[PDB]
Amino acid sequence: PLSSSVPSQKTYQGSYGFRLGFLHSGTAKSVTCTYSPALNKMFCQLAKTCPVQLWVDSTPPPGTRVRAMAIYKQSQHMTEVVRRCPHHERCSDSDGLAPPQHLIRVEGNLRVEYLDDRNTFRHSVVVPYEPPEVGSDCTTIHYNYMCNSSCMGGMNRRPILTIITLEDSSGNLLGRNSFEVRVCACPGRDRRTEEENLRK
Amino acid sequence: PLSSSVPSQKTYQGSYGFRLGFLHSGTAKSVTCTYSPALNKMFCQLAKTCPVQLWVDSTPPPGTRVRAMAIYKQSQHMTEVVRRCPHHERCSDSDGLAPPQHLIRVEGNLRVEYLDDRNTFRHSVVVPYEPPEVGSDCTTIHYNYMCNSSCMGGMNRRPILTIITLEDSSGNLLGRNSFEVRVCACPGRDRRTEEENLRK
Amino acid sequence: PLSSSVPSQKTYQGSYGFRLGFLHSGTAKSVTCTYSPALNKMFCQLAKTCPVQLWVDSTPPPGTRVRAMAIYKQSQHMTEVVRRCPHHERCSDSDGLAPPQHLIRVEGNLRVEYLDDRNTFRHSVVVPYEPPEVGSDCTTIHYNYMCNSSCMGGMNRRPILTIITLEDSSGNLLGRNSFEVRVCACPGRDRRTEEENLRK
Amino acid sequence: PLSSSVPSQKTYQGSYGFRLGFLHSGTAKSVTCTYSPALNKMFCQLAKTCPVQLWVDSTPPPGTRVRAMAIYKQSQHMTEVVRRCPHHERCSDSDGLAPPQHLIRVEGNLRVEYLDDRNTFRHSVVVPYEPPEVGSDCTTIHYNYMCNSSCMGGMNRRPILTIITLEDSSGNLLGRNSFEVRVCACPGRDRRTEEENLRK
Amino acid sequence: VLRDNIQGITKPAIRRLARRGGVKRISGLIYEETRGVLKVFLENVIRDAVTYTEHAKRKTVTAMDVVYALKRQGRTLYGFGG
Amino acid sequence: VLRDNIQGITKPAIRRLARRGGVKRISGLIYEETRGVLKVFLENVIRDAVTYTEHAKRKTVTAMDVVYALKRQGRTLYGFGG
Amino acid sequence: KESYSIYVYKVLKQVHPDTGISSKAMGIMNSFVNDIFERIAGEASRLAHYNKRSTITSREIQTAVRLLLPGELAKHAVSEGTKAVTKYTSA
Amino acid sequence: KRKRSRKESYSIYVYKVLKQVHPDTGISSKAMGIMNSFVNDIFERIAGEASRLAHYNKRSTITSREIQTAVRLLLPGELAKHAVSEGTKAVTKYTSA
Amino acid sequence: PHRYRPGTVALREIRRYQKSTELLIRKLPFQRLVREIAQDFKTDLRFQSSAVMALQEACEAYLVGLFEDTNLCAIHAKRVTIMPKDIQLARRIRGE
Amino acid sequence: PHRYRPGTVALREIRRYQKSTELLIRKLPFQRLVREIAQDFKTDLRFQSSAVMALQEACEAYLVGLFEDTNLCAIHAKRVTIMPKDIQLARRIRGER
Amino acid sequence: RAKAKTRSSRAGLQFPVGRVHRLLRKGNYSERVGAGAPVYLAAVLEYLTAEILELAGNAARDNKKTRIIPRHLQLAIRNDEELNKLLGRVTIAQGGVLPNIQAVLLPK
Amino acid sequence: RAKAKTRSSRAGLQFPVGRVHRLLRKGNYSERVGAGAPVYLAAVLEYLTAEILELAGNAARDNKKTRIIPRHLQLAIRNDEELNKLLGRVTIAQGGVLPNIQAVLLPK
DNA sequence: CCTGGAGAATCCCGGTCTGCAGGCCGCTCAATTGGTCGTAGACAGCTCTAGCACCGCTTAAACGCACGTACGCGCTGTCCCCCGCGTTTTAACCGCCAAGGGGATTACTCCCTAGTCTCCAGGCAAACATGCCCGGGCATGTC
DNA sequence: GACATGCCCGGGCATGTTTGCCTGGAGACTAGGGAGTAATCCCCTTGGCGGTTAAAACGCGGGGGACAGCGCGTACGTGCGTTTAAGCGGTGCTAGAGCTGTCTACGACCAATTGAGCGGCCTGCAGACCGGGATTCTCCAGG
Repeated sequence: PLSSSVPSQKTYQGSYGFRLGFLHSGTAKSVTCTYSPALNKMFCQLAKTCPVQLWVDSTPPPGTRVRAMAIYKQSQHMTEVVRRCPHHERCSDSDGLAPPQHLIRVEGNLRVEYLDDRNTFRHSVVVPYEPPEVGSDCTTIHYNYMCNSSCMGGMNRRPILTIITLEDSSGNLLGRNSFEVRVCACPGRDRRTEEENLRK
Repeated sequence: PLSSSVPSQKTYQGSYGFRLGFLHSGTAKSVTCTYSPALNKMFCQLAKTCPVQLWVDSTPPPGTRVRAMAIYKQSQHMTEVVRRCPHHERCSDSDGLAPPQHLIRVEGNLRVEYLDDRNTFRHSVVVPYEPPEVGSDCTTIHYNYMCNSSCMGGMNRRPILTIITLEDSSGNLLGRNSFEVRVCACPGRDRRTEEENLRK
Repeated sequence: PLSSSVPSQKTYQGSYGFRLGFLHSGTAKSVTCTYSPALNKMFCQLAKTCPVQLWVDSTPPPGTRVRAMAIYKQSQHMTEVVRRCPHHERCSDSDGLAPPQHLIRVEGNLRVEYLDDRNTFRHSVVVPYEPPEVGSDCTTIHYNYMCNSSCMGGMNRRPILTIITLEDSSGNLLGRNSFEVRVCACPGRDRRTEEENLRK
Repeated sequence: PLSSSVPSQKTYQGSYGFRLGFLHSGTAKSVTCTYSPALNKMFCQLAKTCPVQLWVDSTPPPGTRVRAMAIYKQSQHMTEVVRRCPHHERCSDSDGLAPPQHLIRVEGNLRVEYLDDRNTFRHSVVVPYEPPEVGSDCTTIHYNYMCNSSCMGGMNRRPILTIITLEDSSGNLLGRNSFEVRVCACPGRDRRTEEENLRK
Repeated sequence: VLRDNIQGITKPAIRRLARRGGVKRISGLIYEETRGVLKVFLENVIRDAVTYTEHAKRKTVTAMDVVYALKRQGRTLYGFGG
Repeated sequence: VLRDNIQGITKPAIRRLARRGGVKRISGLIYEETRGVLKVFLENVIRDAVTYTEHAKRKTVTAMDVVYALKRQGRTLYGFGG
Repeated sequence: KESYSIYVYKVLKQVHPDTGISSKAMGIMNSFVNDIFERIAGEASRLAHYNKRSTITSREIQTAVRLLLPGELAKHAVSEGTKAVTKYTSA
Repeated sequence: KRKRSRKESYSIYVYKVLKQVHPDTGISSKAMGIMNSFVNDIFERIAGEASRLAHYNKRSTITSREIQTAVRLLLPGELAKHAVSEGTKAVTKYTSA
Repeated sequence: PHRYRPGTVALREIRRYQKSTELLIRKLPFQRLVREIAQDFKTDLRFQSSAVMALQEACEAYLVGLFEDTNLCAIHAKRVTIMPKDIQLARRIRGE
Repeated sequence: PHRYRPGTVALREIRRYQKSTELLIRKLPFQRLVREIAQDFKTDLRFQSSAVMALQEACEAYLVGLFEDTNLCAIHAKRVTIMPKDIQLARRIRGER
Repeated sequence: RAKAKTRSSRAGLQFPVGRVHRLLRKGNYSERVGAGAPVYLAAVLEYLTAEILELAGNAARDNKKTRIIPRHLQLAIRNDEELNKLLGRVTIAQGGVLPNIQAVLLPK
Repeated sequence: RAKAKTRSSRAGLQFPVGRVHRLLRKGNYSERVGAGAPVYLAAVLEYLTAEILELAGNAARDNKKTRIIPRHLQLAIRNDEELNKLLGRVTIAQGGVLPNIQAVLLPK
């Protein structure tokens, strides 16, 4: 369907200097996830793990939460709610916590909440914030995309943007950041080929 | 869903020598339709024309009708009903004569009928029969397929067999013929490729 | 719309040696009608005269008629009634005798009969047969095409055949012939191009 | 038919400084849409996206609506109503929101309205207003033209002007802006062609 | 004002004319046939001569008018000018 | 290079020409006399036609050269120009 | 060269609308128009020379028509020629 | 009170040529009038034919060639030979003089 | 008595008139004939003395030339006397 | 057997040729005659295909008109057969030669 | 600068007056040509042209032919007494002759 | 200014070259006239004039006359078949006819 | 019937006389001739192309030649009537003369027409504008 | 890593309208041709009288036109056999036809001066008349 509004994507670090971070995976044929700094674009497979680090200059107060939402990068398609294609919406692959139609899913977190906004029809996943553990300067969250970028009817080869927002108890905005995503098959191949044209 | 049976695809010419024929189209990159005798397989585009000739040793009586039905060629998937994928089943491309979920259609013929069997759950389209001129040796019918063979969820890159059956005014079986089909974006390129693959 | 049947296009000169004849026009920029024997194809402008001679070894009986009906040369489009385009169907250019939707018109003949078949929805024009005047060897009929071959919605660049049938009073077939037609803006320029391509 | 008056095209920014804007697309031969600042003219295809920005110095009050209307640029054709040709008026391509005979449409927006004036016979589409983002400086609307400039019977190779007017809840004129449009098959090629001619 | 002047071409006059032509013996029916031929000749020449006189708007037929009238009929006349 | 082509005007050719003129009975000496008259006529026309060709400095005789040759002899010809 | 084939055809359609002309029959008419033209233009030239005058008026052509055409055809031709000039000067 | 207008005739040259063939022979005015009509006649024929030669060939000037060809078309064979000879000498001498 | 045979004097006149040049038709009877024919085309016309002489010289030359052909036609028919039909033939052969 | 009496067949020929319009002299032999006469005045002379036809139609029209007058002269003498005298007389009366 | 009118239509004639004005003024027919001279001659040529075509058409209907041919022009010129004088010495291609047979030659 | 010299004197002719030049320019024969045109024509007219006068003088001597009259011009023209053909359609005033009597008419 | 001599009429020659035409001389005006200048029609070279010339084979309509018969032309005789030649009588033409004035011609002045030059509109052909179709290369999922 | 599959850009055709060039007509001015008037006066019309040739008239009689008859030869008609003109090709290239450059040519004007035309006289040729005679034509005896 179509939404009545378009979420916000304005980068906002906030008073706590919020910024994202990613790992340094390789580019082999048998790789599940890998991030490209030059492109700010993540390359991962369908339903696999996607570690995303949360860097902050100071520790937000307790009760802070982290939300993740996807929208179409192109403006004309923003009003369309980014959901799983009709095929991957019918198949039986729900983990018991994520609805069958949500694209993004957070694994390894029992306190996760999937929201289907009644006023905007948007899909989002929210998890409480936790300060970094001993020996790390950033908190890590694991996401999961349940549809390839080329899924007809869902994304339909249209690149998307994963909007990460740091929010408080009342849902206010403490910080926001986004990055392009490309859920595909064989991601190391693409990141290698993509970076070959980068140097050219 | 799965059907409770598998339609019989055994060729049956009947008392009228019912057979099929095709044209001699080339293999241009994007030729609308083209048939390969070496493979007994049709290559056409989605929602485009699909000429099919009808050969008979004697003119059947009036009221004779021709029905068409689709099944999977692979025995592992014959029990699955050939339907449009969940995506192309939701889009708005009905010509007014054909239901949304049916895969096969007939263009140019006003006296067409579409059936959804209540027991076997199979789909089908029926059209009356017409004899050719005294100088010609076959009558041509033009169909339309509303999904690519690679439609995930629907055919899912699984070859299908279009079973044509000659029937009387009451629906009794007079004849039956079949042929493989591939709904793709580049019919000629694919036919030439598969034919070359037959040598290779 | 669509028709319920397809007319016949089988050549047949009959007992009276029915044959067609055309003038020997040139190929200049100012030519309005010109026939190409090498192609059995006529080149003419919209609404201009198109003489068609009728040659017979012997004089048919009285009451014989001559019918002219156009059909798409391609089989998949035969069932579609060859009519004017939605634009030239709404414009006010009727001569009082020909309906607004008919493609072919016969000028200078009060006994003309335009038939919009109720059972087949086909368009056709019929005129009685008359032997050649004193000093002539053939009878000449003046036709008029009211749409270019490139009229969108109507013919849409699809070739057409002009079926000329000699029939008696009861409509029985006495003779039949046909020849392709191309209604364009520059008959001379187009015949040169097509013919020159035939010389190559 | 012919209208009784000619809508005004004079640019009027108003109290809110209403001004339009466009993107910076390339000139690929078959680019779906592209704008030429030197010509103040848009080049797009039939039924494709057409972004249009909305610049304002201050946020208008709530209830403000944006209307779009088309007229011919040539003075000897302004009195004619810009409608779809008889061909594209019959084809079944209605998106459920727009009537069949309307040239302009809006995609992505759910609260769109189409008007057929009773006194002037002019067509138009209306949508509410929305303010930009915090960091943004304009709001973008996406229109859709449903006929090529060469559609015989409709525009018939004649240029047109799309007048955008900012109106209140009742329809009073708050602002007005316009820009020439060209619906063709090769927008990029055509823009380059016209711009190259503008060099002279 | 004047009538029956064609008879003025007396019989001996027609004899002398035929003598120059080598005629040795003439029949009585020649005199009536000759007067008919002579009249047709004068009518054609006089009609054309008067035409040139009317064109010039003169009232007296001069020699040049007769010379021109005779010339165009395939018979040129020397001596009287032209 | 050319000789005795005058004999090409066979006797039947002279008959048909005389037949169209109303002749019913012809004598034997008419053929030899006709050829003599034909040559003189054809010869005079050719000499005039060639004379025009020489003045035009051409090496080929055109239809107009024959028309002018005939015309001046009181033989206005229609059909081949004028 | 310029030919009268276009006008000789129109004149016939005003007399016999249902009849045609052959290629040779048309050539004969062209020679006829040129012939009659030279005679009238030739005689009219001598009339102006005989009277010691330079300009060729409608009178030189009128008189040339009488000298050339027989009595019957001359009067009909003079009637048409008089109306053509009487209308032209009057319109 | 003019007495007479000015005329022209070849009576002076016809009288001169006569005394070149017969120095002791006269000529009457009647015979003289015949000669004047002869000179004017032959002149109209040559000038008339030479005019058409330049017209057919699309020339606008009358040269000695048009007159030479006109003489061959008008005069018989014998008289044409001598006429062309005399004309050739006049133009030949006039060009040298 | 003394007299000649028919044909003698008639032949002697041929030698006499063929040798002379004067006119053979009376003058005054010819003038009234010209005016009787001229008045049919236009009345009140006048003639110069030379104009009438030009007509006589033309008429005699025409008739004389016509009798020469007429005489040949009579000789062709094995006759000596000229008949009206002899004149008609000579004229017709000459397109008159 | 059967044989049309003399004169009957000639009458049917007079009507046929007077009604027809085609040429009566064989085209090729006439074309050689035209060139056999022209060579005496100038060699290497070429003729257009239309120029030869223009000569033939003029010659046939002349001979036909000559035979018509030749026929009347034979009738004047109360003969039915034309003889050279009839041709010579007709050509003499018209001043041909 | 009013719109132009073809001088032929201005006189109700079908033959071109402009052409006749050029022909009469060339070919050395005179030093000067009057404005009314081409109009007069153009009408004369048109009349004579209509007479032959009119008579020729009737000759064509006699043979029941839907087209005029050279023969039809001959019969029209020789049957009409006046035309036989204006065109007495003219030779027409494929004109033929009239079916004239002397009475003395007929059988009896 | 030098002592002029008549053009007829340059060509050695008796007829006038200046007069012939005028008559050629006028009379509507052509638009232009060549310099050698009147000189050529003046020589032809002078030759034909000498042929008639020469034969005429001899005809005058035969009749014992020392003065040419129209009767002598006639006899001289007809005695030369070349001039008879050139003037085959000319009537000479007071010229008469030749004394020709058909042999069939003479007695015996 | 043919030839020769004589008579009669016509034609030709020679001498004398008279009147008009031809030929020459003188004077005056316009036309021919000289000698400049200017513009372009015609010669000249050049090229493309059409139409003519040459040759061949095949079909058969047309031309040759020979025989048989008859209508046709030619010569002859015999009427007979029409035209010629002659003398006589009557009529109109020729000639010379004179007068009247109508019409052609010339000279002078003035007004309208045609030629010359410049510019606009209609008909015919090529270039530009624009939609539709096919192929190549890359992007991306599958094995 | 190799293969399988779909979309975007570029290239090129297909199709309709705009722009450029040639021909005929319109508009305006200048110079000559034509028209009109006034006048002269040459030439045509008309009438008289007398002289006489020419035309009209009547008569006789011979020659030519005419019709009718008979002979036989040239011509037409028909048949079979031979010839070559028509037709329908193919092939080559000469010569017609058109274009573009350049020059010698004629038109045009003005100035100078001789040729040609008209008017005015005088002698020789031609014509006219009369007488002589040489030639031509016709009829009467002789053989």
